[PDB]
Amino acid sequence: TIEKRYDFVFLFDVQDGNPNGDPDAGNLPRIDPQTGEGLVTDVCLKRKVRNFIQMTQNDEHHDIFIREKGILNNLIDEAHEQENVKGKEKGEKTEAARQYMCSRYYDIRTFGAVMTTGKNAGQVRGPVQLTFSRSIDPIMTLEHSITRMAVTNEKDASETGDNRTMGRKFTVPYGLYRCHGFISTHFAKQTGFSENDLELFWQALVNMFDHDHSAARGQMNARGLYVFEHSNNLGDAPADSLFKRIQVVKKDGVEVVRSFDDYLVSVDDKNLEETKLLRKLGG
Amino acid sequence: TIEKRYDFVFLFDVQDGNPNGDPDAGNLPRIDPQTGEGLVTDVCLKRKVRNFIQMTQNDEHHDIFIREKGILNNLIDEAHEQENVKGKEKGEKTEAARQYMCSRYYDIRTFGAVMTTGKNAGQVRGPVQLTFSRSIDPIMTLEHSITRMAVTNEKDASETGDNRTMGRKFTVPYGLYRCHGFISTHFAKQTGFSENDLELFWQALVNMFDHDHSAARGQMNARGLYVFEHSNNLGDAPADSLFKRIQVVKKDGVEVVRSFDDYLVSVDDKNLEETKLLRKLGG
Amino acid sequence: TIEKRYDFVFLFDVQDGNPNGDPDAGNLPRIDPQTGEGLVTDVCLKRKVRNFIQMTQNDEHHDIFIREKGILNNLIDEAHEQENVKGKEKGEKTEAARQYMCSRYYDIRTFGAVMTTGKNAGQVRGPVQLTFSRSIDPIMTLEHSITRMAVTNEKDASETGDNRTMGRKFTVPYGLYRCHGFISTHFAKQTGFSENDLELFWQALVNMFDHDHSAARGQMNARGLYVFEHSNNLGDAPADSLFKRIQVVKKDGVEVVRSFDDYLVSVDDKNLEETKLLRKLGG
Amino acid sequence: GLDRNRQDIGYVLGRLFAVLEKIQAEANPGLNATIADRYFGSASSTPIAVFGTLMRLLPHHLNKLEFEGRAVQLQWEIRQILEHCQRFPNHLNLEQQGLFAIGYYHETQFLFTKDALKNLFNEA
Amino acid sequence: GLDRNRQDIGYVLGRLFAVLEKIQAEANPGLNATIADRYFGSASSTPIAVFGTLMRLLPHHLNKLEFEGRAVQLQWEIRQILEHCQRFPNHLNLEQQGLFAIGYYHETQFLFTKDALKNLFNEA
Amino acid sequence: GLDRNRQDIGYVLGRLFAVLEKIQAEANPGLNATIADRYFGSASSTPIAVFGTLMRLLPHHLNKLEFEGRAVQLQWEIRQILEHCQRFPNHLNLEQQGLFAIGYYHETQFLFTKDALKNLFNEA
Repeated sequence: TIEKRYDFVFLFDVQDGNPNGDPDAGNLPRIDPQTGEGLVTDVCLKRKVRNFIQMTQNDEHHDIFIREKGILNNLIDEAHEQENVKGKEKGEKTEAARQYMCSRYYDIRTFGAVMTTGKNAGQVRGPVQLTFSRSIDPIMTLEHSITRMAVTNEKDASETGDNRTMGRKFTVPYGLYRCHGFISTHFAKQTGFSENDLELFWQALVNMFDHDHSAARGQMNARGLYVFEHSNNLGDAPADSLFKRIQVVKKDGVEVVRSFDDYLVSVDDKNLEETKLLRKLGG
Repeated sequence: TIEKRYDFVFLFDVQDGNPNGDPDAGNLPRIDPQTGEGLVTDVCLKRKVRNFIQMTQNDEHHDIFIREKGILNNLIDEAHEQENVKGKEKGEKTEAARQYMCSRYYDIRTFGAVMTTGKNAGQVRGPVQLTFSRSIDPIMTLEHSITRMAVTNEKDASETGDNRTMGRKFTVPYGLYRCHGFISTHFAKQTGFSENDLELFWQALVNMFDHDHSAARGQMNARGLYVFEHSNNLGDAPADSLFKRIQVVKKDGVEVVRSFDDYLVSVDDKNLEETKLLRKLGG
Repeated sequence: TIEKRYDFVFLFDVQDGNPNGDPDAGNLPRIDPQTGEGLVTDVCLKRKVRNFIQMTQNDEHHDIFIREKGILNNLIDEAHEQENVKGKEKGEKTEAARQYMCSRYYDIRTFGAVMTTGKNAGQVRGPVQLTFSRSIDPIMTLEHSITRMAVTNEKDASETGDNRTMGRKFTVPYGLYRCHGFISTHFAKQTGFSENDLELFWQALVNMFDHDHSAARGQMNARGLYVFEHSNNLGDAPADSLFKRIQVVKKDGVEVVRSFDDYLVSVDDKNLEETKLLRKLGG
Repeated sequence: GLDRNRQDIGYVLGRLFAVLEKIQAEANPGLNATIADRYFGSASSTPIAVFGTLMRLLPHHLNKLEFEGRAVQLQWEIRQILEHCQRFPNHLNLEQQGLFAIGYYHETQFLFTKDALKNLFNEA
Repeated sequence: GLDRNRQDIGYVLGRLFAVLEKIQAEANPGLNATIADRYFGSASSTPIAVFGTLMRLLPHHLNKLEFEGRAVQLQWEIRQILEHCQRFPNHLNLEQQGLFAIGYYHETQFLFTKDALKNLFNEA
Repeated sequence: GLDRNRQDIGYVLGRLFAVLEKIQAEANPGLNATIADRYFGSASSTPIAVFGTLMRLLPHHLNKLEFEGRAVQLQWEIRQILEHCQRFPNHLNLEQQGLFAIGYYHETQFLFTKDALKNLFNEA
């Protein structure tokens, strides 16, 4: 199990596409109404992690719990016919289920999970957690309209001017986004999260987006990944006195931002080096 | 089935006419409201290559699946009459349907699609994806008004003169447009994208335009096409560290660009030879 | 139908008068704002060719679509009643209407039209297309004002002392204009373009300006038209190389251009004619 | 009812948007498409983005309107309404965002009335 | 709401465009078509191209106008406007795009006022 | 407002033309004819003939001016305006015709000042 404790900051941008769209507000990007800033819900980025693993590992001891189309209760029940068929007599039978699940599915071993639907198999908080991530400076969504040559059905058999209904697509000209991530240790000891999993996880973060290109998203990237490393199971210094040392600022010259050259990144390493560590990953 | 993932940069210039269509709400070339730059929606470029296929091969295993008068529901339904999909089941129905559809077309095999309208068939994601393109330097629209020799109809405007209504023809004096594209092998397995198909794609881009003209479009032509290929199924370097290798700059002593001569192209291959191949196509 | 892909470069000059009248501002020559060059709208060229054909041939299968005063819907309904002899399914009815049209009017086989405005008849595409033509060198406008012998109407303006109908007849001391045109075989099959029709087109160009004189218009003359003939149905070379084989240079000695002698035409065909057929049709 | 000169930004912007929508409606009679879903979401916070862009293309709709009286009347009306404003704000407070909607709906109610705009124009 | 000196290029250009439209309209009555409709979007996008031609066109309308007092007052207003601006810009920004329409509408409202313009001439 | 030394042909030549206009207008109170519009389009098109002719026109209007101090102030200012120029270009592109009109209208307001030109001559 990991014998340290990690806190890290993450910096990623978007070029010309909807990062994740309101399931209700049509499909337009998620923005903060009062301040007009962008939002990227965590589950989205986490799901990208899971997809990356699905493509890369494809064996046992790295299978993934959530799939494109599957029945959850089936996965629970299948675990219920392992060796411990009833030997734990409902007292830790659920606990044995937790141990087996966390033994197989890397998803559950890393992020939290809930398996109490049918024959309840437990709960795990999850050694790794991530925050919402939002835009440094306001963004403006450019609605579009596009057209399809041929009609889906025959119900609108006739073709007129109002026919060939357009339908739309949304984009964002530019942005930038800050992510804050925490790694627990004491929670890690429970589900056997191991150092090797952590190494895989960093490689997952740095190379996440190249392996995920759809029609809507368009180009995205990874601008920075900085990791602060504690020196004790006990929290050496609080969070903010860490995070404020990595300050990103709009440059003065431009009023409207369009590309990463505009922004400026500043890393502050005054005296944290005495116990804490800072490692650079993004660049 | 294709193995090595690819990335490529595309450069095409519109000479004297509406390069992309009117936004369907306010009829002009597509324009950035703020920067003054110009955009062409990717979908247009995709449809151009679809047309070129429809006029080039004309064979089974190369049908196009969206034609000017096709109706999608009947095309989906007829696929439900193949022998394989005769006796199957809920999941099996859909899976066999996808297999057959990908078997016969090329549009589907290369770009994704949605096949859930009537008797369902599913979705595909498409190994090949393209982004929006953007103009290097701001474009300065021109609007033109022209007359019609005779009345459109023996309508209320059956009067002798047509001087009351003329109609307009927008245009653009010149520009360049830059586009990015990705080829991902991880999906080729799910659809059967094959090497011959990729060769068709490369041959298609360079000759997409000459075999397609119209009054409104006016002259267009393609200048640049550079392809990087990776050595292994995992990206050797992230995208941007590559894309910065290919840069175009407005000439030093020119205030307004009026031809391809004005711009200047430059290529970077100082170290790129690690495990990556730079094939030069456009010129 | 057609046999080989065809391309052509076209030149023509004006000694005095208004080549095209911009209805934006008075009747000034359509001029490029920034560079001070004069655009000659293509639709003018096409109208001139239609007028010539209407003048000479005057036979069935060569009727001209857009006459002086013709109301279009009468023609389309006339065709539909003609093919109410068919009186059959809507798709078939529309296609038969297309066929009867293409059979009848030289314009339609030569260039498309949106007939579908009334009783639908479809969208032809046309296998011959021409681009806008722009002055090789900056134009020179010399406004003029003149006097009326008599007042237009018996109104308050019927005072002898004050005359205000100064009139405006702009002109150009000299110039030239360049155009590019494409003939794509494939589209013919939808419309059945024939060899003879193409031949009459070739004839109509080199002999056009003689049959179109007007007071406001003044003298014009075509200098040189060149035709590139493609070796096989697919283009052996990109259009750009072929077009830029032909060059026009202002004479070094002159600083102001007033005559054809002030310009020099350079034609080069050492090797790019290896499969192309260059015919120096005129000039 | 509708305040003539409530003068708080949201209300006047809402009236403006409603008038533009009605213009779009009569300009293209054979249509059901509404700029509503197009730009309420934009209008609430950052009108500075959307209002000017729409204004770019109002004249085309206005000219495509067949009848001269409606066009000139609506022209005078929007001239009246735009008098109150002086500058497109970039951000709005919550109450402003709501009052924008209230103004939109009051303006729509007033416009759809049978002859009120006719009377006001005839006064002009 | 007609500021006299806003100094924003958009506002002053909108004033200028309103002046141009009103001059042309008063010049000849029998014309429904408006130069404003044909030029508005291109002008607000970029003023150089449209404005050069408009300047060339102005003298014809100015002289052929029947009544002298209107001519002199219109020229005077042109003078009262042009001193803020210096040179036609190559391109516009978004807030400038909006402020252009604002200035145009404000000046139209001022012009429709019956005598105020004559007054402002009188104090000159 | 204006600039003494914007240093481009259109601005300065329009200043020149307006100067000439006011000289001839003031020298003849009984001068109803609007010579301005008579040559304005001409100069905007091309000056190479019109300004040369106006130069020989000048001395008559100069002498028949009633007040001589006005005249001497005029040739003074003429000296400063013409010193910036260095040649006549016959052809005239559009943008500097725009600057021509700009300079005209700008320096007209300078002309309309009650006592500024006298002052400018006073420090001379």
